[PDB]
Amino acid sequence: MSMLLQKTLCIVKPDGVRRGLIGDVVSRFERVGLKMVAAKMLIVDESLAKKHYLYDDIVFRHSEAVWNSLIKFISNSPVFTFVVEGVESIEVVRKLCGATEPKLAIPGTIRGDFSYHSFKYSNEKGFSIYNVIHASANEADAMREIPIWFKDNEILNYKRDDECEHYYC
Amino acid sequence: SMLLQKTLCIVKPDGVRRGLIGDVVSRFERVGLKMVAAKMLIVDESLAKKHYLYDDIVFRHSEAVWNSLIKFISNSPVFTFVVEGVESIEVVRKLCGATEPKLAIPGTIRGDFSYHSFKYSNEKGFSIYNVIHASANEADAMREIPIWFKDNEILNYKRDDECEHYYC
Amino acid sequence: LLQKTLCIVKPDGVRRGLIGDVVSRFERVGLKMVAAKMLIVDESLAKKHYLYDDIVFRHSEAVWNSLIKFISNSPVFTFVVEGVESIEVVRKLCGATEPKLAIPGTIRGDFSYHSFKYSNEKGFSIYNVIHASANEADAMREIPIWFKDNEILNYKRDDECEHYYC
Amino acid sequence: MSMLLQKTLCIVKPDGVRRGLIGDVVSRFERVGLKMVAAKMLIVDESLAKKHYLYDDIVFRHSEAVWNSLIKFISNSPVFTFVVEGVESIEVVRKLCGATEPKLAIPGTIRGDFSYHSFKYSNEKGFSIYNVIHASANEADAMREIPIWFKDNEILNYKRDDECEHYYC
Amino acid sequence: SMLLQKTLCIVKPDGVRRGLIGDVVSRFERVGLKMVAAKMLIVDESLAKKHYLYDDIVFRHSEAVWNSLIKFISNSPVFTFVVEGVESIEVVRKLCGATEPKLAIPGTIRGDFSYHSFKYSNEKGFSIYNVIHASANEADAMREIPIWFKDNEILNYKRDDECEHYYC
Amino acid sequence: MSMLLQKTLCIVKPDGVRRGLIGDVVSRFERVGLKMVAAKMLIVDESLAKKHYLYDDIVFRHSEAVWNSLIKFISNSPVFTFVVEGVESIEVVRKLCGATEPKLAIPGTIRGDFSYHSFKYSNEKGFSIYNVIHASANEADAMREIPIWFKDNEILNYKRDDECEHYYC
Repeated sequence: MSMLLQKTLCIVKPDGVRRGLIGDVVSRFERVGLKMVAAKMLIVDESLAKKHYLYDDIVFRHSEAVWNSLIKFISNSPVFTFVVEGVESIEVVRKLCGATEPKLAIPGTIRGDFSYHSFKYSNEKGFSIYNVIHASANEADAMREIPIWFKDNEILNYKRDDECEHYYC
Repeated sequence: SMLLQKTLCIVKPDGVRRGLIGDVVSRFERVGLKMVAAKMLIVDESLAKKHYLYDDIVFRHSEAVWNSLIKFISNSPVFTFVVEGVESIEVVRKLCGATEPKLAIPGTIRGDFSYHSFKYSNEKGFSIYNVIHASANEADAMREIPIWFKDNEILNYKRDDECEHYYC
Repeated sequence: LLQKTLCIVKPDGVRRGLIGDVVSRFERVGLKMVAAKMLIVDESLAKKHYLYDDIVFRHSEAVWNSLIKFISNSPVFTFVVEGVESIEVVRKLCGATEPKLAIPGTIRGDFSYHSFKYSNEKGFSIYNVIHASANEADAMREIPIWFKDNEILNYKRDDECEHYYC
Repeated sequence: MSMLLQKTLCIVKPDGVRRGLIGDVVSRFERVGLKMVAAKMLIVDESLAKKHYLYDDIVFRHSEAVWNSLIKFISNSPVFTFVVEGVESIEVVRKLCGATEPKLAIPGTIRGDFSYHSFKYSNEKGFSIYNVIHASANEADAMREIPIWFKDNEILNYKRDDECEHYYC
Repeated sequence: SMLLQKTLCIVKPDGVRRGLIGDVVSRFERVGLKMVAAKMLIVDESLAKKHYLYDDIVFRHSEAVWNSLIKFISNSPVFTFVVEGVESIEVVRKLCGATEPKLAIPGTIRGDFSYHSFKYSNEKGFSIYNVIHASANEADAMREIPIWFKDNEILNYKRDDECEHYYC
Repeated sequence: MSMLLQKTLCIVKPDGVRRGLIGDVVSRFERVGLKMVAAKMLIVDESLAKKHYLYDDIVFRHSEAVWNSLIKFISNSPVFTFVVEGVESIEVVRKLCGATEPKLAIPGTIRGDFSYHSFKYSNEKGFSIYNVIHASANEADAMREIPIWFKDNEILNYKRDDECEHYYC
């Protein structure tokens, strides 16, 4: 009904997966009242990694080296990918993940509570930052990212028992 | 000490119906604040209208805002309790986080357990459902507490960690 | 099959800041809180909850006295829990009366540990965090002692359909 | 590879999903060291339900009414299905779940902590037990159940960071 | 009182390398047991051979089990600590759960944090990795404690909840 | 060995110890990925307290009254002292601990989650602030503080199983 209802793509990254953090992550979203409407576990291949992190954009905004480092992090590695639905969910999910850099991420956030290392370190070592989770940055990103990971028939429609407390009935 | 305060907290109908009473109380016990009063009740219209004063809310907000506050809590279960400690009113405000769940910082009661927005609540014609009420300030705590609790329902006892918070 | 059962966070529970922890255990399995109040128990009220004639027969005057001394003039948190066969379920979540023996996972097993041998030696009651009504009759007796009829709430938890079925 | 290494099929049932318990459930398994090797969320149609709850198995072990109840409970309702890998994982998963009947499930298990209602009440009402989770009862069930929910390419091969502590290295 | 006991605990190298020290300590603090000593160290071969005595282990089990225990803890990090309480030895055994993680009941340390079996450990030629060690009985605690701690490393102090466990 | 790897001294103060908070505190550090590399529990004698809180250092930054109240809080009382290693750990530990004053300390942090009282109240009562934990303020304090509590051979070298997610491999 309302235009404020959004879906956002979330990925528990390989660092997160290998550390056994998928549950901890999902609970955070379930706990505030956000609804999981799709989920899959997969090994990401190069091709899919290249659709998710677009060369043209990442190179425009950062560098080819940053893009290489994102691709190497995620390619041929396991991820847990899911879609979260709710009132202004893109913004709220950004709020819950915390700052991109775990060193700066505030305690209480996913990144703040589960990771700590710094961009300065990751740049020195020539790796991407390992910051547990990806979340669609904004509306245009979510509209692009979701269909890359999910077919339309993998987006589920149902009611959480607490729906009336979040959407009103 | 003049610094010792009591504040009134209410787990609102949304927190109750969601089974969050325990979760909320633990947040306060865990920092070292003391529960000195508690009761559970269905709030009647008349009690609702005393907690949320028409003249106050209207002035600071509007009639639609007051009405939706009354509609939310009236004929609905709440868990009401009083908390004591050093500058407790402020501390409690800090633990609850911002009025608007969308903005409440993770780590806060509202940030961890709710998420929706004033923008959404204004569109649908409902109050924000933000889990908990806490007295915004001292004059409010003094007015609100006697509304929910008789003087003989406020407890005096020592928490075992009292020497760590009040000193001994 | 729907039942109400009387629970009390005892003064050790209250003084250690465990009210929330205890309440959460019940809310988490799906049980509904339908009454709550906090108070200082006076001897008068303590002697009604722990009946002399009952406890003396079943244990002794010393034991009854220790019970009375434990709660008299101390803070408790009392609440009523509702659900399908809740009395037995609450018993299960509390664990054995004796913390030493209570199984991890249970309220008593997780939050306390001392033994009956120790309490007999010191002349104190067992401090085991929580009271829960032992059976149907004890609850029908206990609830009215702590709560008036109008203090017992009727409402729907949002997860009700998962427990009572709708 | 040891013959003791097993995969088992788990489902967070519609009651668990509607209650926002997915994360809580997964965490319990990640926390002991079991490894998630596949996951998906879907609305279960009747035919998939009838593949998972086989008419002949359920009517042998129980009754036709119970089969219908099992089907009515999961059909047209969301589930989160995943596969767990580890040393003797089928037994371990069953221990983690606790007794089929939540009323009897020991505190500390998934069913013990997150549900409480009984068969007596389930029978009286005409509904299946709402017991949060399904886990494969034994090796033969796990072998049958997995390909029902997952294709071979959706089962993942990776190493958890704590692997050495569970499998040895 | 002769019911008051001290017991020796060790977060084994699997628990240390997995970051479980805090998780384990909390389980003990939460029930009311008191931490009265703590040290972290790399266990040298010689100290390992004092904690797991050849004669005891070979008699009950085998030389192969003993070797495996020594290889598990030698030149590896551990967190050792001593817990005090009313019948603490028994209570600590209960909180740890069964020696074999596969059988360890959920709610226990070993039941919540580990899961593999003796069958597997025996097949692979390794010690069971079961997170924690605790003295099995009073004789063992009396033996094991002075092996890890000097008398002056055992602390005398009051927990704030003392009166709920020891009485006052 | 990147120069960004740091060691920092932490102390659960007598308030945290007497309250049974040691476990909860250590967990916050382990959970983000920081490594414990030293630990001991001891009764602090007056002499040790004066080495740790330096008269001249504390007098010029606060006052004499404050130094006295720091000495009295810690002397002849139990502490649990430990060393944390990780990338830029000094800053990270300070982020996790929160503001010196519990009243202001933000929720999600050790101090904001476990204490609450104020500098106004502590000054008024004549006592130190009771704030659960001490962490080294900077590289220099850390360098000075560690050897006061630990001898060189009490600092341990080993790998956390998640090391590659934090340090890379």
